[PDB]
Amino acid sequence: TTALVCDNGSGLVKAGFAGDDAPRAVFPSIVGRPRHQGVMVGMGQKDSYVGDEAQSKRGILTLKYPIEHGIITNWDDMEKIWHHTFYNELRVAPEEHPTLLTEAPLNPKANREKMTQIMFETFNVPAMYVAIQAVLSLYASGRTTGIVLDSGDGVTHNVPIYEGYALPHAIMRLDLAGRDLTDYLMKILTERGYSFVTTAEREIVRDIKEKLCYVALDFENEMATAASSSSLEKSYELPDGQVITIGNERFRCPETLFQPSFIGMESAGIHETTYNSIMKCDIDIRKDLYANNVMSGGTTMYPGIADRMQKEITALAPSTMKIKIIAPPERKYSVWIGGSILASLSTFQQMWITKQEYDEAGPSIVHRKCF
Amino acid sequence: TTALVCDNGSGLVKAGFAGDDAPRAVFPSIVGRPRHQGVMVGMGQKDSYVGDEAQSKRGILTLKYPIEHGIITNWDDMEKIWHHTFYNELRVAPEEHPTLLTEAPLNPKANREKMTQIMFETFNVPAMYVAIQAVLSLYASGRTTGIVLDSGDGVTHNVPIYEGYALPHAIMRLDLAGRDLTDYLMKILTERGYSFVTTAEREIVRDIKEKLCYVALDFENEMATAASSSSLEKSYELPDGQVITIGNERFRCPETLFQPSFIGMESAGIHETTYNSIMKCDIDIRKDLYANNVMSGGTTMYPGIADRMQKEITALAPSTMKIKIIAPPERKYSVWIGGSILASLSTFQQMWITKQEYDEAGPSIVHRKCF
Amino acid sequence: TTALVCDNGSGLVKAGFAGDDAPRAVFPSIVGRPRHQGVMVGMGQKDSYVGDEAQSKRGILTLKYPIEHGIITNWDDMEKIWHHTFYNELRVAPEEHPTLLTEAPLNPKANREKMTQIMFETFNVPAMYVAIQAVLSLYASGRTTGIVLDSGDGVTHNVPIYEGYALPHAIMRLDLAGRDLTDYLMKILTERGYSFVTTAEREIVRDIKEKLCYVALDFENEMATAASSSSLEKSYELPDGQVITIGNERFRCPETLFQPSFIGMESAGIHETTYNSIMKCDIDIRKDLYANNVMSGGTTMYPGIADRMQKEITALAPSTMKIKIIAPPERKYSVWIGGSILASLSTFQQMWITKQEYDEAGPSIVHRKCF
Amino acid sequence: TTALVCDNGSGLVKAGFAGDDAPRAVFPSIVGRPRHQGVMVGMGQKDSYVGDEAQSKRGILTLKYPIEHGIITNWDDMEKIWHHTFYNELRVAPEEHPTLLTEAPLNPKANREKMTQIMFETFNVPAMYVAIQAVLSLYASGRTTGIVLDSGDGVTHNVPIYEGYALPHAIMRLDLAGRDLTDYLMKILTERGYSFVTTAEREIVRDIKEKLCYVALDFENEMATAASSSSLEKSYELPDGQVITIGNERFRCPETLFQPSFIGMESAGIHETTYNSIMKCDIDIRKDLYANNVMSGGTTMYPGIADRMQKEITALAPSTMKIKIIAPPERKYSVWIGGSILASLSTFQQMWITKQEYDEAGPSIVHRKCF
Amino acid sequence: TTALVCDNGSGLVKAGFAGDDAPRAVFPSIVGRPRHQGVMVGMGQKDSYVGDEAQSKRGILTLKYPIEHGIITNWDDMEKIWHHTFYNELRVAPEEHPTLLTEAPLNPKANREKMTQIMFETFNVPAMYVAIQAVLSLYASGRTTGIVLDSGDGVTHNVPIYEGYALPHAIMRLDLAGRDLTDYLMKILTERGYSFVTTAEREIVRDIKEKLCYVALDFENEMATAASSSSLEKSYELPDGQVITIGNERFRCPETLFQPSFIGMESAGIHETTYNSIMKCDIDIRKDLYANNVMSGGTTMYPGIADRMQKEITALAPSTMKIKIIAPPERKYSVWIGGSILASLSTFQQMWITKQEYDEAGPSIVHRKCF
Amino acid sequence: TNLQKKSFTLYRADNRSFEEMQSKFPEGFKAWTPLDTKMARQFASIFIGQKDTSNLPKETVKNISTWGAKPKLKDLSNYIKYTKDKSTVWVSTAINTEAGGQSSGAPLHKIDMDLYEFAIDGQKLNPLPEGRTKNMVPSLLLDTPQIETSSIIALNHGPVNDASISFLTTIPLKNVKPHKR
Ligand SMILES: NC(=O)c1cccnc1
Ligand SMILES: [Mg+2]
Ligand SMILES: [Mg+2]
Ligand SMILES: [Mg+2]
Repeated sequence: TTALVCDNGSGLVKAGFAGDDAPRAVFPSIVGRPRHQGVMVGMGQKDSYVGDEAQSKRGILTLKYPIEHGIITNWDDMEKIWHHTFYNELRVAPEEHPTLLTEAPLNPKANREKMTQIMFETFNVPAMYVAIQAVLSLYASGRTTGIVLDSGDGVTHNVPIYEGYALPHAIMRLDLAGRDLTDYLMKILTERGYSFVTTAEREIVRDIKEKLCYVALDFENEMATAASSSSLEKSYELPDGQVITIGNERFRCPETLFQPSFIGMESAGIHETTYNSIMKCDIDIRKDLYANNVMSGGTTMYPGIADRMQKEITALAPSTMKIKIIAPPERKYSVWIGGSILASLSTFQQMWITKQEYDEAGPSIVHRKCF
Repeated sequence: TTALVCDNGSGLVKAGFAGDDAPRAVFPSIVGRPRHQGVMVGMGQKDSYVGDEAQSKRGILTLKYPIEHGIITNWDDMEKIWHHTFYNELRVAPEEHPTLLTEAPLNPKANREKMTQIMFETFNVPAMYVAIQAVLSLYASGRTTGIVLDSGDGVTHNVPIYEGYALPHAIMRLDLAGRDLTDYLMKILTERGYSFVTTAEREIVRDIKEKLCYVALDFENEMATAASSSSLEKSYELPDGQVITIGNERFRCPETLFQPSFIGMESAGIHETTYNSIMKCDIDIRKDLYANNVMSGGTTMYPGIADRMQKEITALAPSTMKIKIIAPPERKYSVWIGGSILASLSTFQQMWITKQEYDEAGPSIVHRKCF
Repeated sequence: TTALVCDNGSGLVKAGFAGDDAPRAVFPSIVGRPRHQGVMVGMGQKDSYVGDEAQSKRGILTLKYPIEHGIITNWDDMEKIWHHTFYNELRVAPEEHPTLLTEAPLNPKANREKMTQIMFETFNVPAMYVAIQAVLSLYASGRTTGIVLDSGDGVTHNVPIYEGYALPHAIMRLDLAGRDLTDYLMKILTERGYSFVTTAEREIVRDIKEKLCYVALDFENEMATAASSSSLEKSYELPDGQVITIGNERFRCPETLFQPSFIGMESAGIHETTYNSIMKCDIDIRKDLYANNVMSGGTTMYPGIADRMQKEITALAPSTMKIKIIAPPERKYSVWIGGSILASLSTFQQMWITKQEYDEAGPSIVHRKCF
Repeated sequence: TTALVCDNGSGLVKAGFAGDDAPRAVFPSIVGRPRHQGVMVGMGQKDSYVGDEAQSKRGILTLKYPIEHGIITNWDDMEKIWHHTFYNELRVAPEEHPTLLTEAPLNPKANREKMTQIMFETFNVPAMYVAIQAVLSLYASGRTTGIVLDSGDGVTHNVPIYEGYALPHAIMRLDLAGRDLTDYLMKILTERGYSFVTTAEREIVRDIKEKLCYVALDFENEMATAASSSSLEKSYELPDGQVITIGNERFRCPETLFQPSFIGMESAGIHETTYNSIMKCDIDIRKDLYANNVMSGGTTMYPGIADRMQKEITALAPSTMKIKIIAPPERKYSVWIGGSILASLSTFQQMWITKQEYDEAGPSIVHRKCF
Repeated sequence: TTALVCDNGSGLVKAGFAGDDAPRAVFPSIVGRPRHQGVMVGMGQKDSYVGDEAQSKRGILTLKYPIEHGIITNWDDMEKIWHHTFYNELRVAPEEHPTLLTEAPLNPKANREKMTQIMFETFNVPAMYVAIQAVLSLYASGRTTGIVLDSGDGVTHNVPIYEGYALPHAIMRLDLAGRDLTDYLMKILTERGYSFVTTAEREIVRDIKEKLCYVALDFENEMATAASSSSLEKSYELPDGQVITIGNERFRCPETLFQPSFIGMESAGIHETTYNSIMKCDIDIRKDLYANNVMSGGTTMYPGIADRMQKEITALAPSTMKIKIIAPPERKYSVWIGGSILASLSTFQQMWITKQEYDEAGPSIVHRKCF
Repeated sequence: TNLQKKSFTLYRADNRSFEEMQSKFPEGFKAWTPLDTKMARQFASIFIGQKDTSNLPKETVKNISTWGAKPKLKDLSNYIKYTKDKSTVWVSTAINTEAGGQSSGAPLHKIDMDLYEFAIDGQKLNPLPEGRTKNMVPSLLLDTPQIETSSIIALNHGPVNDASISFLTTIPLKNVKPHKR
């Protein structure tokens, strides 16, 4: 009777049972196949590897992401991810329970049609529902009027909601994400002159990004100090025991979020978009949303980013008005946690769409449930 | 059904029955004919003598090796060895049983075609298989991962293997081998002033080389000590009862392996190539290969060789990382022993290339099966 | 002595001599400055680019419109537009002639204050007149009782006039325009899933809008037919040779003007406002305006728009009375055409305000002449 | 007064005077020191030999390149190269003239710091400029919009340029170069079975590659034909008068550039990168870059490469769009030729950075001007 | 001040002053003691007789050489030769001058240690240098790249030298010499049946060899012609007035050098070794050594030997490459002539090792200075 | 005609560091996709025969399908040695701290066991008071004098010294202690 909560993420994929408060599994959403023949008899090699296996065997292997931004390009590998997820990770059979699936706030209808068809036909689930990530994130703090900012491995997007109403005209999208920071960070490490190329090296870069890097409180004064002072520099050790040193790059990466012009992206730094989406609100609401503002997803995890957001929007000064940020801890999990709570509610027993009803209606009704 | 295992080695040839764990015969792979007429009537002399026959008649005789490095140079004399092997030592007919043959990791395609063609047409065998010598060695240590190091009577070569995949590009070959160490040993004994010339005299030296000689833990301090102290000195007695004395020379031989420049060879000392082959690997695997390292073949048998190797790679210090060496006993036999295990395995019943299939395909299919 | 005729448009700017019947130049009202450093020596790059050159260089550049709805936001760049117009486009010097300048029917006094001040101080004109587009539009057919509709890139507005007397209270303005249709068209293009973002793509959007799109006579029946049938669809190819296909969107765009609630705009659909402006007249004057009512400007270009306007106000049925629209060709040019005809007339010699009189009076005398 | 134009290349180094149209000297960038004691009295042997002298004495010697892709590892030998270049090749004193220096498009700052510091302190030059190879190549044909492909002895890299603006983000680098092709050709000739080891043989290999080898127009048909017919084979004679014959290798080598997977390199074949780099541009420019395409550097010299490049990128078919290749003669010199033309231009009198200004500023001003 | 140059030879001993171009003394390297009583009272008979004196008394005497092949066997009697040389042969006192001494290219350390010790302690010379015959021979034509062949009464050896660098590994030695030809000619003359026994007759053999004997261009055609015709035969008259005739014997001796197997020796004929030493050279230099090749010493004196050398190396055909021989007249003297020329040079003032340094260092420095 | 038991000491080096391993596992060390003890007894029984049924993860069914002929023990030993991914259904153990794996920084854990040991012709399991573990045939180890108890099934293959043992059955903390790296 416990429904199932399942997440689609350009970096990480999360699967849940109703009443859990921590995700039962999280693993890198990666599918890999072997670059070389293999030679020892009876080794029993697989066709392909997924999740942690691909990290363990990483050197011999070539790596794909089945996701782009919010697009998907390789439906069978995506299916193999789900297959591995349920059978090995959850060890629960899929027919037992209805299923819940998540999408970024603006994505082309064909993806949801594919997911619907596949979920009913392959896994014989009783019923299926599709849900919009900003709302589930908002449930993490439940405020009945909310403005939401999300930035994940592949998308940054905005939705203001008031009294439970979103405003379609206010929907704003920016495709700046961790992938861009990783490419930029490869170019800045090229400044010192270490080699990094091919996906295996790309994952080591991602680890360094997550451990060492941090936001500047002012780019210009901090970098001027760093030009004089060693104290900023940090040193780090590769799996090969080769050792690395970092300077201006440590702050220089997050600065991208505040100035896309560093990467030639053009849609303004994230605060400027946030302010513009508020500007598309009615003249009354603006104050009410400056008062409280909500942030989610792995890119936000960095230390101090809210402080710079606050100072920048204060300097933008939409008015002489108080400014605040809601940046709760453990933020990355929150989208799943919220999905679990809302999945618990009684009304979803209204919302679960049966296979029989899907056959009666066809797919289009499944889109019709919302935007 | 009991396969038969037969080996080609620039110095010694070993013969086995599948499922044995020790070879029934070992003999020098040498072909010999008498240097003088012979005079007693009816003595019933053969045309030629091969293997063990050559030691008894050694003074009267002239000697060829049919093997050079990784090449066969004299197909009719080479053929004479195989002929002698089955009938006299094993006394088994070739059609009865399948046969197993071994090759160095990189050799021009023409050698395998002749070996293949001769085995079917001359010996009418039911089946024949060809296998790559570095790989079989790993079976005798039986670990999932390990860099293989081989140095035999005629070739030195490297192959890293990880989790059952070889990496064709990291394979390295060096033409430094027991023959050159023996030629070098002739010149240092020339310092004392004994005459040694022609192959028969050349082989007597090899016994001294195999018995007395040993590796120095430091070349410079040991040689300075040996100049002062007699205790290193050793004295030795020939089959003619003439007696021989040795000083600094006892260590000077192994030093060749670490500094080819003493002999004017240039391709670096074996650790430096070994280090280079790991460095030519991907940045992840490097840690895992320091973890396990495998040595094989008669040249490795010398005392203390492993100790000097460790200090060299430690001195290269690819990192502050643990380094270890696996130098198991019976190292010389290990290359044959692995062949016995592999012949037993079930899966080979797929791999055996039939005479009928070879007649259908022709030769070209036999190389394509591997490198 | 030949005066000069000048037009202000958020998209296009038109410059004229009295007695032409087609404007000598029209170009997109756009100003651009370079986004990138530049590297080639001697390239002699400008500070900035304007009009068609900016369309030619569109990719390298970031783009502004200096006018909004009826407001100027960057007086020096606006001046640079005029500067380019007089010297390059017209090749006539401005001091030579009196000048005619245009404002939308309700805009804050400061715009006329600036145009007056700048035109006198910078261009040293002999005398000046300022003229209001609704009246000039009405002159296109000279009918003595009229209500008029124009809609351009930034504003849509209506004016009834009777027998040469304006009704100050009946003038109505609505800021719903092609820019908003452009935003709607971008969101519907996201429905199919093509990416379109940033100004360079935005101009392609405007072109696609002008060619492909057309009006539905009823939205519900049209959409029910289009959901079934491909036959409506048309396919079109970008400057990149990438290719695009369009469906329901083709009718779906124009319909927005009649139901602003689709975009979260709130002010009622435009026909209802036109009728509302009619309602404060007497039932006879109302009658005479229902019998004939005149429409102009690029929004009118759509196919079938007269049919939908007629049927919508007919269903509104202010009475059982005939209603008609006069939408003659070259309709877009008509505001200028009227300006030229009226510029020819004798009476204008009264209307020209001399520079000397402006210096004596200041601007307010220039305001006093009208609204 | 005649400034100087000087080139750094992993294979060849070129030195020029402004207004020349052919480089006055070009020689292999090689430094060598003796492997043996030397024995003849009074022979007056040098420490080292450089360029052609090192080629003449090639057999006795062991050889280094002081360059790695785009990196210097041995500053004193590189300095010895420059010393020989100025005094011997040009026979002009260095203080006389300002100086022009070249770098691959992305290399660690330390190279420009050393070149600046050393050139000022050792050669006491009046003024200096540093220049980026893609731009100088483009000047060779002067087209104001160009996309450029270069592959030299040590690096392959791409730069799109439009109307004189570079786009720093679209720049792509690939570390596949002639050195790797030479290693691959050594392994395949070992496949046939000729011996090749040690650097002296390596230069003979490079010669053989330059003469015999050519690109295949289709790999599969060519190799299937070569398997049948002897007629493809060609024979060539070494300095030793030993003679060599080549078969499949002739096409099999260049194929590496289109399939790095043959050598285990992974970053895709160069056409796929070129296409990706255009795709990473804005949607307008793409047509214009398919419109014009420019090739430079020794790797392009191969016969037929333009035809295969054209058909492969056409086969990607970003659209039904025209595709073109600019393969002008004297392509190798073009990187120098452009430097000479640009050195002639008047504007450089601004660009020359004086030694005095460098002492005032320190190094950072010389870097700040660009990457 | 004129130093002295002195040579040690199993057959001939040569003593020289710098600047001579012909040796001041040459005498048979022979020491003799009486085999019989002697009868006249007071005759004051010596212990021993040497050189021509020993030839004069040859009949009464039994004969020793104090050297073999390289090796001294009787240091006190050898000293007696030197003592006789200094006082009697040159009539100059030995202490007067520094001294130059010659050794075959590979001989046991004890010879140089004893010669150094004895010459310094007994004759108290001021300074000393020791020199290696291949090098001195090369000076005879001064060519900077050379391969050298010497064959004397007790040793035959080869050295390639290029541009003043020795190649320690390519040095090859063969102990096949004129004494062995003397034994061979003694056995075939015993076949015909003349008596030849005891050293005096051996000296007669040496004389007969020098006058009568000559080289065959092919042994088989020579033997077929000589078997038919007497005309080959030549006749010679002994000191006993006995008279001698020679047939096949005339050619059969020199032919032995091309086929040692005639005497049952195995180490190949000397040309075959020279060729082997070339093949043991680096692959580049080999052409240049075919380009220049140098022959010296009494075995070369034979008529026609260069032609047979040419045909042998051509038939080996290392390539279709030019081969040449330098066979200058007065070849026998050349090793001394070169020693005198090199002795004149200024730089030698470095090379002379003083007696004082010998006392400080001990002997080992004298070996250490070179091979 | 005898019962005797012999006792063996074993090391594991594992990223489940002892304090965490013992915290998360109440149940000690286990395979990724473990069989039932009942199924593992069936699997071990297949080497005798009675192979007419399969109930276990299909990948292993493919492996046993490969080994159609009787002497399954060799191919089983090889397959368990080289296969290494999550699919594996066993745990593998090293006697000498020389483990062919991370073997560094990994802590080491020490386990003690008492067992009966067997060498197999293909149809019987036969007493080995002398252990015969130098000859490079495999060896098979059982908790009890017959297959039924199936509480541990473990086999030993390799050289005498560099020997390795692998288990189709849970190794609980009850057996296991922290040990000296
Ligand atoms: N972690 C270990 O001790 C180990 C032993 C044998 C095989 N695999 C792992
Ligand atoms: Mg308008
Ligand atoms: Mg170059
Ligand atoms: Mg001599």
